[PDB]
Amino acid sequence: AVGIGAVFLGFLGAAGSTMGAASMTLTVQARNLLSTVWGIKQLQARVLAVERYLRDQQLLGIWGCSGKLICCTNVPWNSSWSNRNLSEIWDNMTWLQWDKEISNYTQIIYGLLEESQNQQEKNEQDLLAL
Amino acid sequence: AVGIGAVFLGFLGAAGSTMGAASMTLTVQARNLLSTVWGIKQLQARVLAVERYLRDQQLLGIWGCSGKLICCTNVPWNSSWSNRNLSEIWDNMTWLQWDKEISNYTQIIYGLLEESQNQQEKNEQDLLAL
Amino acid sequence: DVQMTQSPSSLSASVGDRVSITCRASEDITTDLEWYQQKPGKAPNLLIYDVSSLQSGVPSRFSGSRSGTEFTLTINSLQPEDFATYFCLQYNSYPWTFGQGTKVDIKRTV
Amino acid sequence: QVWLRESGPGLVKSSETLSLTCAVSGASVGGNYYWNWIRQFPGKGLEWMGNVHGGSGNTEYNPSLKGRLTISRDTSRGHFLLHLDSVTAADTAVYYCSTQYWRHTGYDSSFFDSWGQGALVTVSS
Amino acid sequence: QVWLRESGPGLVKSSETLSLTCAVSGASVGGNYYWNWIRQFPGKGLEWMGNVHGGSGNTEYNPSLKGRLTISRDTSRGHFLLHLDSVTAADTAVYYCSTQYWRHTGYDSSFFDSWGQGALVTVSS
Amino acid sequence: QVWLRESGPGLVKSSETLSLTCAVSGASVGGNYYWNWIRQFPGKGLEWMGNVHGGSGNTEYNPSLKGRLTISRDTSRGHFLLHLDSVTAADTAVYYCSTQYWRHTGYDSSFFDSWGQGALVTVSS
Amino acid sequence: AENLWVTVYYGVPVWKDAETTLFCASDHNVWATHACVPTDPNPQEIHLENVTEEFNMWKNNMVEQMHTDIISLWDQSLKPCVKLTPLCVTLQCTNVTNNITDDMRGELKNCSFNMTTELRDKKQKVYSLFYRLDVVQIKEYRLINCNTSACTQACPKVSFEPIPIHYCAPAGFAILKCKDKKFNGTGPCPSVSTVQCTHGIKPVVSTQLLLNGSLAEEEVMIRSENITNNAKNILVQFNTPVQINCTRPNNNTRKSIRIGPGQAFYATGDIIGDIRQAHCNVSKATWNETLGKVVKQLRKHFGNNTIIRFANSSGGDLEVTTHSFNCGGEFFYCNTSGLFNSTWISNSNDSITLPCRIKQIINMWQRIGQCMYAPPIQGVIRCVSNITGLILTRDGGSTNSTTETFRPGGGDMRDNWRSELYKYKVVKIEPLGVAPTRCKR
Amino acid sequence: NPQEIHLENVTEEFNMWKNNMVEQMHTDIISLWDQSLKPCVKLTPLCV
Ligand SMILES: *[C@@H]1O[C@H](CO)[C@@H](O[C@@H]2O[C@H](CO)[C@@H](O[C@@H]3O[C@H](CO)[C@@H](O)[C@H](O[C@H]4O[C@H](CO)[C@@H](O)[C@H](O)[C@@H]4O[C@H]4O[C@H](CO)[C@@H](O)[C@H](O)[C@@H]4O)[C@@H]3O)[C@H](O)[C@H]2NC(C)=O)[C@H](O)[C@H]1NC(C)=O
Ligand SMILES: *[C@@H]1O[C@H](CO)[C@@H](O[C@@H]2O[C@H](CO)[C@@H](O)[C@H](O)[C@H]2NC(C)=O)[C@H](O)[C@H]1NC(C)=O
Ligand SMILES: *[C@@H]1O[C@H](CO)[C@@H](O[C@@H]2O[C@H](CO)[C@@H](O)[C@H](O)[C@H]2NC(C)=O)[C@H](O)[C@H]1NC(C)=O
Ligand SMILES: *[C@@H]1O[C@H](CO)[C@@H](O[C@@H]2O[C@H](CO)[C@@H](O)[C@H](O)[C@H]2NC(C)=O)[C@H](O)[C@H]1NC(C)=O
Ligand SMILES: *[C@@H]1O[C@H](CO)[C@@H](O[C@@H]2O[C@H](CO)[C@@H](O)[C@H](O)[C@H]2NC(C)=O)[C@H](O)[C@H]1NC(C)=O
Ligand SMILES: *[C@@H]1O[C@H](CO)[C@@H](O[C@@H]2O[C@H](CO)[C@@H](O)[C@H](O)[C@H]2NC(C)=O)[C@H](O)[C@H]1NC(C)=O
Ligand SMILES: *[C@@H]1O[C@H](CO)[C@@H](O[C@@H]2O[C@H](CO)[C@@H](O)[C@H](O)[C@H]2NC(C)=O)[C@H](O)[C@H]1NC(C)=O
Ligand SMILES: *[C@@H]1O[C@H](CO)[C@@H](O[C@@H]2O[C@H](CO)[C@@H](O)[C@H](O)[C@H]2NC(C)=O)[C@H](O)[C@H]1NC(C)=O
Ligand SMILES: *[C@@H]1O[C@H](CO)[C@@H](O[C@@H]2O[C@H](CO)[C@@H](O)[C@H](O)[C@H]2NC(C)=O)[C@H](O)[C@H]1NC(C)=O
Ligand SMILES: *[C@@H]1O[C@H](CO)[C@@H](O)[C@H](O)[C@H]1NC(C)=O
Ligand SMILES: *[C@@H]1O[C@H](CO)[C@@H](O)[C@H](O)[C@H]1NC(C)=O
Ligand SMILES: *[C@@H]1O[C@H](CO)[C@@H](O)[C@H](O)[C@H]1NC(C)=O
Ligand SMILES: *[C@@H]1O[C@H](CO)[C@@H](O)[C@H](O)[C@H]1NC(C)=O
Ligand SMILES: *[C@@H]1O[C@H](CO)[C@@H](O)[C@H](O)[C@H]1NC(C)=O
Ligand SMILES: *[C@@H]1O[C@H](CO)[C@@H](O)[C@H](O)[C@H]1NC(C)=O
Ligand SMILES: *[C@@H]1O[C@H](CO)[C@@H](O)[C@H](O)[C@H]1NC(C)=O
Repeated sequence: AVGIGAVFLGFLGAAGSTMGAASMTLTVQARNLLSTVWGIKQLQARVLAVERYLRDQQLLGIWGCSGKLICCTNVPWNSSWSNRNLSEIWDNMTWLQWDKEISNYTQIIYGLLEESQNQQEKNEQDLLAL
Repeated sequence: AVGIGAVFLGFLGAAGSTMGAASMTLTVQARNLLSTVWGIKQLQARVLAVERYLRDQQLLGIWGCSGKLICCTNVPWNSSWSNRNLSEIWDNMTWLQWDKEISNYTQIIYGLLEESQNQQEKNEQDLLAL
Repeated sequence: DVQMTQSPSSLSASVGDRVSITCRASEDITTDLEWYQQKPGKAPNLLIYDVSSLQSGVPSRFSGSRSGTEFTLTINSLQPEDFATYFCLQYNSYPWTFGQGTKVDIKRTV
Repeated sequence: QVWLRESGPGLVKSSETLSLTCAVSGASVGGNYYWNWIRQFPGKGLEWMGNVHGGSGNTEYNPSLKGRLTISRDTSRGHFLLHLDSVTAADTAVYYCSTQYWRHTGYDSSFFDSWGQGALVTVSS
Repeated sequence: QVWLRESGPGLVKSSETLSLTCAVSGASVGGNYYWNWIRQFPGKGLEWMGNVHGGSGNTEYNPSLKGRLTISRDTSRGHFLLHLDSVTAADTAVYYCSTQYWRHTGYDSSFFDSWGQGALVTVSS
Repeated sequence: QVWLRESGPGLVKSSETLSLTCAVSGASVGGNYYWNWIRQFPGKGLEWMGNVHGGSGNTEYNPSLKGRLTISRDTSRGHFLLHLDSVTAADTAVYYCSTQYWRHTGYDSSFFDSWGQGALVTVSS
Repeated sequence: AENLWVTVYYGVPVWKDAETTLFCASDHNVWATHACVPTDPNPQEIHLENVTEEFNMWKNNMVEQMHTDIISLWDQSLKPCVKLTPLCVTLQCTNVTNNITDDMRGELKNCSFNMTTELRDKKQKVYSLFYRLDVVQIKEYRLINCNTSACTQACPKVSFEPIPIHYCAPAGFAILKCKDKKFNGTGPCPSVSTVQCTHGIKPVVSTQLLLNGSLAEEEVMIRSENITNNAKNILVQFNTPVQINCTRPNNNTRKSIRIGPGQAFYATGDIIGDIRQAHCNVSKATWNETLGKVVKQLRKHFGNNTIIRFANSSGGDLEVTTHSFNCGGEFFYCNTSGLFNSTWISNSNDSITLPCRIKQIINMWQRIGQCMYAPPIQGVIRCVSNITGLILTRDGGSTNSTTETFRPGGGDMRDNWRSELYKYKVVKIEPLGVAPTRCKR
Repeated sequence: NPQEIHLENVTEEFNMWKNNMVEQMHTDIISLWDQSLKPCVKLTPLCV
């Protein structure tokens, strides 16, 4: 039960594994995100697929994590959002459960990330001014 | 026949020059890639042009060369793919001939690049953990 | 530490005979048990995993069975290449523990 | 297929530190793999010594070898090292590095096992 | 238009190393250009000393001046340097830095040639 | 709401340099804010000392305190510091750090003013 | 102590329920496969292990999309076809009484009338054969649909044969399929997989019986949104099919009448030989065994000591009262009265014959003001099909009695799609995630 | 002022009998011809 390796190469194969194990196959999920009665449906589907990828890339780039799959920042982890330890998160829980639990406090984190990135950019420009 | 300079500022002017000479005018090609019977054709053309550019940008960004026109990586050059020397490639061949010669072994390099970039990101996160 | 107890310590069988070797555990381990084969001067080779699941390339003559806390490796038709030392490995809980080993010898005319 | 090769000194004086290396080819040390160090004493059964997880880095050691056994990884060089302090004459044995893992290739699933040829280590002054 | 200006010491003692600097304005040294160094002796014909390619960096030298002539580039400062070791009295001459190149602008191709005013160098103790 | 807290030594010897700190909570020091340093002498009226702009960094000082008063910011630590050289017995006072600003949120604009509790500084040998 | 900080992960495997638009994929027809993308020869299915999903077949949005697409394709296919506006004229009809059996007495009418021609100042006198269900007395008769609307004649080159259709989701979406057998279409499903396109689904249109469908892999399956309520239909899926052989034995003849410039109307010329009714045959022992399995499964939900009654339909229109289908281009309505007639109490080569009628003016979907004229087919026609389920409804059900009566139902065709898309759902991926970690930028 | 860029030392492969632009031109010409005739009188009464 302990001491066994697991590796997944499918599209969503790691959906049932722990967060730590599932965090090693982000690229396979990253590839797929982009790619008369039927033609209009096809066109609408293509446009809808295009829009969300651009929105996600814009949100990623606003925080300074552009072109990165595992990007970590300066914003501290407020204890009010969660109270579990890293041992019981990355080796006991799954991404779906984590999202279900944390969906309440997403916009605050997004805004804090945006403000922190803007402040960091201003500080970097000030430093480079000298 | 030796000791003569050639500079091209056209769209595809450097198509007939050597790889080394042609590698100095990448931006001019980079600019153009984005930009009732006839309106639908125009709309489909616009959508296709957007889709291909987005696919190319995603593929470039997955390997870690995002926002770069020249970017070398950690992957070694397997001798099975080619055996010529740098003197006979960058000064004795054109990009079209090189693409015709190497088209058989394209996907393996892409997969190796993706895996190497993921490993590098994980190592960077581990280093920053300390 | 979960204790593996193998029986018999050594046995002699001829070609084509049926052989059975038992491994007992101090506590229940469910299914996380493996049967390994080791020839002289060679590293152990996996024969069976998950009690009764056969590794690819292992001949089907080998089989595994469970009864309570006891497990059994059965060779229906022994072959000349089946003479080796067999071990039971438990990995349900740490530490991994091996058996005492059972050696199968060749029975022939004096 | 994952290939494992053992290496290290053939002789270690008593009370010194035995250092062993196991190099992995065909797989990444930083992946979701468990690397196990086992030994076989002369004319006796096998004895699992320890193991390490490539990704998180957690190490699990046998209680008998606790306090003197260390297992570490190296992703850049793609190999994992083992250290055993205060080696005595009873520590002479053949050391092996192995790994077990499930491979879930989309529809299919398969259990894979890999061992190394092993390295003989003799402890004596 | 590419402008070239020569500079360097006006006098060099015998057996010393003559250093010359040609600065380029209106073009990038790192482009696909060939920069050539040519000396004309007093009251005699011209002599091509050497040249260098800005992009790859390959340098070509006259066989007579081989083993003592070294031509190098500098993209950051946008100029190229020339070194001549063991200068003797016969090396007194007027040095020029020049370039030739085809410019293929869309439909039209044109040959352009540029020379510098030149610098007089006298070798004597 | 912007919270301001003063800190610093309670006593400074004559002719020394008085250093004071004001820490800001709830707002960024690098924003478009004006931070003002004021003092109140014992049993007398107020007297504005100086101020600094968080963004550009320009500082404006009282003419009476010119040549001895300095005000600086710290965005990373999120606080601003004040220095007064050659402090004499007449400089004993209660120092305050304050800030006033307009906040135009969408349709509505409001005027906000914030003051600190203040720190008493006594100058004497 | 904790000193934890936020970290962003892109590509996280997380999905959420969503509604989108799926598109077609397939390997002259009304269900146009010309504008459908080709299907991959080897579709990829990724099994997910340790994934338990929530499924509900009675709130699936794919059924509504399929219904809308089917209706749209049906409407589109009929646009370039002849409009039978001149056909609304006074007909003079008589009875046909040659070589007719006793059960087809007065079921056909020989009607003569005046019709236009290519030249707009000339007229012709023509005659045809009509079914009694298509003419209403005004010795003078008229077509039933004349006082409602005029409708087009189906073009004789487009075929009504169903073709399999695969439904595929867009990029950024995924289709989850429940592989757990014995799953009744509602609740947790523990065995799940991800697929790119749905398997081939034939848009078969029928009532009171499901034909050419899919069979349960384990046993007879009974499904219902709320089995306690009598207003909800019960869907039965057989584990094995029951063969049914339907036939029209009349040797029909088709003749074209030119009613204008490049416009022809296909009338029934004459019948060669004997005149006999169409009919369907179904085996007896197989039907009895299937009904035994069905009542055995029903006893699980409706007690182990109740008495189960199978009876006739209540009443209404011919479409909802009879087993209506389309065989060989001809629209059959069969009287399924000999099947659901029995009572079960807790404790050889002959076959059942269902007599059927044929109709030519068709209101396919439950609409008003849009009919369709089916041109006649030449020669006898025969077809063989499977029966792989039933649509039932419980009559009464009050506590005053200890008996259960079930009768056939139908009407709405969404239930025909619901029996195929009961193990599918669509989700959208959410690759962005935030976690705590000991980083520091 | 259309822009044309000559390619030096470039030789291409050409085949007039397998050009796809001809089919596109034919289809567009037919489509335009059909479209232009939609809002015009229908001579149905003339068949007398
Ligand atoms: C359930 O599935 C089963 C099978 O899986 C279905 O039964 C099959 O039904 C099809 C369609 O009726 C049938 O195929 C026909 O066989 C006939 C006899 O061989 C053919 O004559 C017929 O072709 C004619 O019709 C086509 C259009 O459907 C035309 O394209 C074709 O050209 C033929 O038409 C010519 O001839 C007629 C008459 O002379 C003339 O008027 C035309 O102008 C034209 O000249 C089909 O190929 C299969 O044989 C059936 N399978 C079996 C085993 O019997 C069953 O229908 C399904 N159930 C439901 C409810 O749909
Ligand atoms: C339907 O009615 C028409 C017209 O009454 C019948 O056609 C006539 O048939 C008789 C007998 O063969 C002929 O003598 C006439 O010349 C036919 N009339 C025309 C205009 O052709 C037809 O036979 C009837 N069909 C049936 C099945 O009763
Ligand atoms: C087809 O049209 C003809 C001509 O209008 C019809 O014959 C007429 O019928 C009316 C009504 O009874 C009589 O008043 C005329 O005298 C008839 N004229 C002739 C020349 O016969 C004929 O009845 C129509 N056919 C049908 C089937 O309605
Ligand atoms: C299934 O149907 C039954 C029968 O209608 C539902 O029970 C009824 O619920 C309504 C709602 O208030 C009551 O007014 C009735 O008195 C109930 N009747 C009985 C016999 O209980 C039941 O709620 C339905 N199931 C679900 C999940 O909605
Ligand atoms: C349905 O079954 C009936 C029998 O109940 C069949 O009727 C027989 O059909 C054959 C045809 O080969 C004739 O030879 C017999 O004379 C018929 N017998 C009777 C009593 O009618 C009928 O053919 C079957 N039809 C189908 C489509 O299967
Ligand atoms: C429906 O028709 C099929 C064939 O059209 C029948 O299958 C035949 O069954 C008999 C058994 O009575 C066999 O002897 C024949 O060999 C079968 N024929 C074929 C082609 O397989 C089937 O029995 C019919 N079913 C009914 C209910 O009439
Ligand atoms: C189911 O069976 C009943 C009786 O067995 C049918 O009721 C008959 O309907 C016909 C048609 O109107 C009447 O002529 C008979 O008098 C009715 N019989 C009785 C006893 O009332 C009923 O029609 C059948 N169902 C269907 C859909 O046909
Ligand atoms: C469907 O079949 C049943 C069974 O034959 C029909 O019920 C019969 O109807 C006739 C009317 O002519 C009565 O004479 C019989 O007595 C009825 N049989 C029984 C057993 O009651 C029923 O009418 C048919 N459906 C329709 C719509 O006619
Ligand atoms: C009616 O059911 C039978 C049995 O379920 C079908 O026959 C099977 O057809 C599939 C076609 O993919 C074959 O792979 C099987 O081997 C067949 N089974 C047997 C026992 O032969 C038959 O196709 C169904 N009829 C229709 C029209 O779909
Ligand atoms: C399957 O998932 C459940 C819940 O996430 C977990 O408790 C269980 O350990 C998983 N199965 C295995 C074999 O780990
Ligand atoms: C035709 O036959 C039907 C049924 O026998 C009868 O009701 C009708 O009156 C007949 N019509 C005639 C003879 O015109
Ligand atoms: C057309 O006539 C039939 C029978 O006479 C009648 O039932 C129907 O209601 C009529 N249509 C309308 C729209 O009234
Ligand atoms: C069968 O349907 C009922 C509906 O209430 C549901 O509760 C039950 O879980 C379903 N069966 C299974 C095995 O999920
Ligand atoms: C129907 O009639 C035509 C014309 O006489 C004939 O060729 C055909 O064989 C008939 N059909 C049958 C099934 O005999
Ligand atoms: C219905 O079943 C009864 C026997 O219960 C039988 O007498 C009767 O004929 C059946 N009706 C039909 C239409 O088959
Ligand atoms: C023209 O191109 C050919 C090969 O494409 C090459 O061999 C030749 O050297 C080129 N001409 C010049 C002047 O470089």
